[PDB]
Amino acid sequence: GRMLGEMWKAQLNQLTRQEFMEYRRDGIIEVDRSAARKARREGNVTGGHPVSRGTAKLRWMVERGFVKPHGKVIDLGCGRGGWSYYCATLKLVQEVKGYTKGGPGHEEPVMMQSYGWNLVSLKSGVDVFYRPSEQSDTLLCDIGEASPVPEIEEARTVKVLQMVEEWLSRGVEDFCVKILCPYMPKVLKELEKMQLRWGGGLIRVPLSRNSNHEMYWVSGASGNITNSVNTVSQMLINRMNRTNRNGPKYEEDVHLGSGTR
Ligand SMILES: Nc1ncnc2c1ncn2[C@@H]1O[C@H](C[C@@H](N)CC[C@H](N)C(=O)O)[C@@H](O)[C@H]1O
Repeated sequence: GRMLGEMWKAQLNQLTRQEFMEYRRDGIIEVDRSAARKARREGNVTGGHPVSRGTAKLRWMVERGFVKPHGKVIDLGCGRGGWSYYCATLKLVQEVKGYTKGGPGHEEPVMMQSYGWNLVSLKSGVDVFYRPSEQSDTLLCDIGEASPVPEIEEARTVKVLQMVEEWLSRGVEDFCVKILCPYMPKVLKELEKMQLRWGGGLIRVPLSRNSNHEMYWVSGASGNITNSVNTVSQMLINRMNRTNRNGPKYEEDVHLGSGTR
């Protein structure tokens, strides 16, 4: 017996390229990044433009109380820094440490002057899978690289969970962890065990593209994991089979301001 998500992935992989591109943003929420893309090219670091689409995804979860960043924030796989710079704007946050691998094929941290930027320290050249754990109040992780092979996505997601387990054991109050492939058996088995110990629940952020099944394990949710994943799989399959496409629903990107804290 297979999860519905396995059927979604199989159907996704059978789409033609043009079908895939018509499907991937159909009916999703998307922030208009035109001004932000221009800002990064012009070296505009004070205009409040997020360095990535990640900022809007985390803002969506924070504003709904799914995670409450505060104290010392650690951002595993910080990339350009979208999540890290966002957290630094938040009143209860006091320090942000971001780590990311960088190098060929991987995003480097971007130095910004969004509000609270002086609270942020981003370090490239760090493979978090071999970094000793550190104490934190808020633990964030947005790692996981897509593959057409569900077993590869499954293994990559399990490795993330096994790393997060070590960091959560230092004593973490709030967390938000990307689950790249929530429908495969090894991920479900691992996640149910970690939810039993650490709590939380899985949520789907509507800014995620239909072309991926990513969900976020967040301390501020509580649902049954199997049911949560199936709900997303049915929604994504329903969208795949409704062939009068409309593209995304457009909204405004986050404004991160400027200035030190
Ligand atoms: N083993 C690793 N160690 C550190 N960083 C990694 C590793 N594997 C992947 N990454 C990085 O993790 C990042 C994941 C991104 N989705 C993070 C985006 C970030 N949340 C933002 O808002 O911009 C990518 O930039 C990867 O290069």
